[PDB]
Amino acid sequence: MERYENLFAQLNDRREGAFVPFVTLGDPGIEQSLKIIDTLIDAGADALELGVPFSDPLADGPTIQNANLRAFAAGVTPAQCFEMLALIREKHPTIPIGLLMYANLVFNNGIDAFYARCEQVGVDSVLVADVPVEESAPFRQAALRHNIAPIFICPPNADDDLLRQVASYGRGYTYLLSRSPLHHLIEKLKEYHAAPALQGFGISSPEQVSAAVRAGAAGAISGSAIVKIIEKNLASPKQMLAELRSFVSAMKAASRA
Amino acid sequence: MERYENLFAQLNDRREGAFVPFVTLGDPGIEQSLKIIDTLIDAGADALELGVPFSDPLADGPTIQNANLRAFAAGVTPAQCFEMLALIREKHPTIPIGLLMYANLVFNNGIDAFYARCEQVGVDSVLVADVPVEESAPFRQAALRHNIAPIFICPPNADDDLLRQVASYGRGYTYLLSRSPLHHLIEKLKEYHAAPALQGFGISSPEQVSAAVRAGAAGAISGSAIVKIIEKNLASPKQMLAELRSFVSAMKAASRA
Amino acid sequence: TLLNPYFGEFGGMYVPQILMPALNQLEEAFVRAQKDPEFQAQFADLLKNYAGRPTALTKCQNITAGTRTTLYLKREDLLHGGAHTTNQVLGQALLAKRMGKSEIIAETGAGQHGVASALASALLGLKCRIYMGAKDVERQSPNVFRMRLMGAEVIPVHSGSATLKDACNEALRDWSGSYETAHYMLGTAAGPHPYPTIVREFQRMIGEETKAQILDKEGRLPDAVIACVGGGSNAIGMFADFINDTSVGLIGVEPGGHGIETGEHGAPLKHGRVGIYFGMKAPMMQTADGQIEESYSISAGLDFPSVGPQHAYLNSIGRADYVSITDDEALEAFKTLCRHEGIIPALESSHALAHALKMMREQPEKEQLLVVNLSGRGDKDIFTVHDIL
Amino acid sequence: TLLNPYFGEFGGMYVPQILMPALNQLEEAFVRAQKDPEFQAQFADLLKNYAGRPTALTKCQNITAGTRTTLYLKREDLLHGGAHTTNQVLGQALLAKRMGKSEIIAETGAGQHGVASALASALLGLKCRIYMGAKDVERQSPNVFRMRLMGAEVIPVHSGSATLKDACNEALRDWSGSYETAHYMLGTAAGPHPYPTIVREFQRMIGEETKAQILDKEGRLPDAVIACVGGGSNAIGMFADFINDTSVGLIGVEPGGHGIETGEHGAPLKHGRVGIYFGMKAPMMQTADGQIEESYSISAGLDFPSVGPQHAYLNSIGRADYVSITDDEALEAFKTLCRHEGIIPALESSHALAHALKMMREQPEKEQLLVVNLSGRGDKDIFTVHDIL
Ligand code: NA
Ligand code: NA
Repeated sequence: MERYENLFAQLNDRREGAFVPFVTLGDPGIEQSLKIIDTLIDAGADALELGVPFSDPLADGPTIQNANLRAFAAGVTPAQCFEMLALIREKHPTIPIGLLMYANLVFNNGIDAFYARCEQVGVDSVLVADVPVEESAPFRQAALRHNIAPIFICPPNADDDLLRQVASYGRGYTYLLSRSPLHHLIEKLKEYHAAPALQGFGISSPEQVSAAVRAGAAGAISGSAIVKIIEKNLASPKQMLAELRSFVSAMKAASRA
Repeated sequence: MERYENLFAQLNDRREGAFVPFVTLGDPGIEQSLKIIDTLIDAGADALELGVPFSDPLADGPTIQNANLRAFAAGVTPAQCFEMLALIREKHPTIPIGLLMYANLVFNNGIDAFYARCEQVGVDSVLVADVPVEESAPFRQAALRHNIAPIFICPPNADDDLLRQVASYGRGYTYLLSRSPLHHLIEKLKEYHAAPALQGFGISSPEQVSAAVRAGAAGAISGSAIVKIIEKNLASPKQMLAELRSFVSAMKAASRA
Repeated sequence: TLLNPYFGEFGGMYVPQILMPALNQLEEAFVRAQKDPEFQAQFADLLKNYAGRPTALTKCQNITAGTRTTLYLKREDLLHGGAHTTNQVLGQALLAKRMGKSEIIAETGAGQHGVASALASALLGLKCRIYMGAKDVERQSPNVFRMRLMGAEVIPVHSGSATLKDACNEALRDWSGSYETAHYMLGTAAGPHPYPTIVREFQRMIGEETKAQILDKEGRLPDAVIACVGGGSNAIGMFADFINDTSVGLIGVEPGGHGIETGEHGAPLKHGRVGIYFGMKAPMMQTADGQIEESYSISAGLDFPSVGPQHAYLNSIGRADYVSITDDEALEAFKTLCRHEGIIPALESSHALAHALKMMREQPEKEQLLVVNLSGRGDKDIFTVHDIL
Repeated sequence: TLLNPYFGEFGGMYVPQILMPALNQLEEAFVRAQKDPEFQAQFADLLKNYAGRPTALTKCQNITAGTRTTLYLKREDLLHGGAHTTNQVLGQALLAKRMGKSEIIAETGAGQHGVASALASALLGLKCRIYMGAKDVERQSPNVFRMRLMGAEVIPVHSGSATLKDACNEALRDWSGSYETAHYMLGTAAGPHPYPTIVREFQRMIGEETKAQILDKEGRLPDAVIACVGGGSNAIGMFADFINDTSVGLIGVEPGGHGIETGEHGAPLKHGRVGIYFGMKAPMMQTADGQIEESYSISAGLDFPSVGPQHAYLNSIGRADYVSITDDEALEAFKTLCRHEGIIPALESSHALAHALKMMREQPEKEQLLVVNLSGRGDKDIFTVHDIL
């Protein structure tokens, strides 16, 4: 959880927002994947959000659906994911690493055991896409016991009772969504002492990063904009890094302001 | 009706049975048909039984079913049948000519009108395959009014009431069947004053003709044995007449005895 | 005979002499059965616990909107087997047993009657052989298979037109020689007496139920009851109980095919001539010189080239009216019922539905209570309508 | 929640936070409906006047000969639509209206549920979209057409395995964004609370009717009631009313496919591991590393790779027993019913029938009163069995 606390402290002292890219581990391959993450970091990502390929991403869209496909087609497995995670951590000791998971991959080998390996590999937070706050108890307790921040999504259709629960159970950051007054949401979260909010809605242009930071968000998560480039340049790997590099610098520069 | 009376009188005086062939008019063609009938007569037929092609011979078997087909395929029609009948009569003034019909062809243009044309063309009797004795009234009355003998079939499953009716309503001859004590049948018919019985069952060998005459029958009708030859020799018309010629002489010789 | 074989001048027993004993035996057995409470009881048990009677009477919700017409559908499509054919096949199979017969002969056109004969045979344990014109077999595969699965022997008829006409002939030839052990389970309310009477009496629960059902739901009898007419059994099962209710209209619908004017139809009752065939005197499809012809229709089951004599009779005295519906009109009634009420009707029954739609659409402000007999379900037709569409 | 989302440890609401409001709204509406006599009354009217309830309870005549077993079939195959799926789809479509929704989302595997959604929508006037794995669409043409004829929009899913699994995901994604106007008509007694409870309560007339029917005919409750289990709704509609009758056995039959040992089956309740997916915690088909897998079976409709939580629960406490039946055994029960009783059963329901046949054949001198739930008709299967034969 620490890595987040620290990050948010530094950004504040340099009055700037956090830029967080989302990428699928082992997309389009293991090595191409590690190469992609070093570039994101290098280019300016303040944190990472990584997905572990799951067979039925009942909460994801096609871009993300196709990413799991390519990873799978690559032979990526959860186990191979934990190996890659240990390598990333070994090269980048300070960047916060968050995982986006499906309940079943967490539950497979025991809930507690899953957070334990997270802890051992050096992951900072976990968001379980299909566990609402109402059913999170076993998930959040195991996370806290392993010093892992349990991340929760705050939906567009969120009420007060929920705002209250998310503020109280979450740590690291609050995942702010928009389903296809936020200033009030952000407001209400702050009021209840919720973890810093990261706007995840649909950040794809520097324009939106700047607006998020202005709205009151501590930064923004770029949910598939990155998966997009890999897709477009699947064809030319060198062209792939180059576009990513650029995109990230672009987005990061706009958080400053 | 006269032609029958006369025939049966002559056969008796020369203690011999009647040989009656069945053929389909216009099978396999008009001219080949007329050629076939002149041969049957020439070869020794004592009478004729001719069928008029009908679309649904619900009382006939495949040999006979195929005969109608060939006639139809020849373009034979009922009307063309009445023309052929007038020619036969014109060449053979004394041979009794009987028609085997289906109720609908009789009923088409009026019952009375049908027997009238029969009378005009010189036909001696008519057997309506699908009119049981119970429904024959209009048919038999029109026949009598036009001097046409109404022929009835006496089935294997025939009872006394029926024997009685057939003896009383029929003229020319009684059509005796066998369905796949006849001496008693023949007996019972004679007793009730029924028209001479002609065994129609399954005459195909001289052997059976002789037995019919011995049983008490006035002769026998060869129901499809003749349709058989045409069929076998469809191929060689000259070979067709030759086999027919022979067959008839064969059957006729066996009636004598 | 114990009963009258004629309806006015239509009907009779026009069969070869050899079959009279079979017809007389059948009539006696029927009269005796009819009086036997133990027979009645067993027929009813099978209808209810096996076939699924009584069938529902569905009020249409959406098709008569904007009209003063109330339409009810009698759901024979919900009967085991998928059509009204099942009712009579059960009483016939029971009557066959009562006579000690152990074999069943049936003729089938579209295959519905064939299927129903096979199921009844399978259940009551009779051996079953089915004649089907080879042309019919050939494009009725689904029902063929269905017949064989139930253990029936299917015999394709190649003679004549290899169509229903030809199948009915073959079945009569067969019964000729085997009537001591076999019972001929004829498919419609036609052929020789006593069949038009037997098939009607074993199909009359349709109308008896409709009457009770409508009085319960509307407190009054319908203005008209409509049913398709191929040979006449669904129509006569529906009409029977209403015959004495002179205020109720009886409408039968024959297939107009491509349109009367084209000559390609199957409406002998209104557009054919009386003739003698299949053991009865009634209207039929025939050439000017009296050769029997086939009935044309998009619907496979309205293929009988003649019609039952009680129908030819009800028309003559003006008690019932007969109309025709073309292929195109039946296809449209098929699609409308599907999309608005969620019921796939048999293309046969679509002819009757097309006619009630015409009644309400032509006089939208006329208040009328109509009942359509939905004789079967249309699952068997989705391929056809498909390939039409 | 007003009700408990768990059956023992199985169940729950494992969905993205965005869908919780939809689930809560649905549960409230259901509880309110359930108490509303006007709702009860309208549901009953449709079941009886439209769908055809009550369905018959047929005593088998010939299959138990030489045995001391009495077998009864609950005829859901006689329901409008041809399967039990019709019961619940009507109460759901009514509940959708009660909430003011005007759109319907449904997922379908074999196409039976799809067809039933389309008919209910057509009738009550809702717009209907159906997700079907593209593999399923591809060899479920007959039911596809049937869906489109009734005016439903069919959307093939190409993602993942393009199978039922993938169709259920797509339907949840869709409902996510459109739940204010659309109602998700889930197909079985699985997924997130309150679906396992709603589908069971709208399927309980099966068992309620069976009970009344058997007491009337045998004067006693059956020894066992048997039903196939794909996701669990026919089985739970049959079992519900008997749960408190502890003398009555409850048997569910999962598809054994090519045989458990081969790994190609669809019996997660007995041969899979508990996991979290499709919004619930229950047994499922998954790899050792937790990826969801497909269920294999000759029968198209027993394809749900998991099972309902009340089933996983009834097993754990020993109240109900679950068995498996292989492809070969279901095919043989299909053929036997056809030839001996004249009923073409759905291949799904053939799994339950195969099991009752095994009970009577293994212990021929044991006296037992069994009831098999015949969930559907097998017309949709004749091609398959055909091409197998
Ligand atoms: Na007709
Ligand atoms: Na399952």
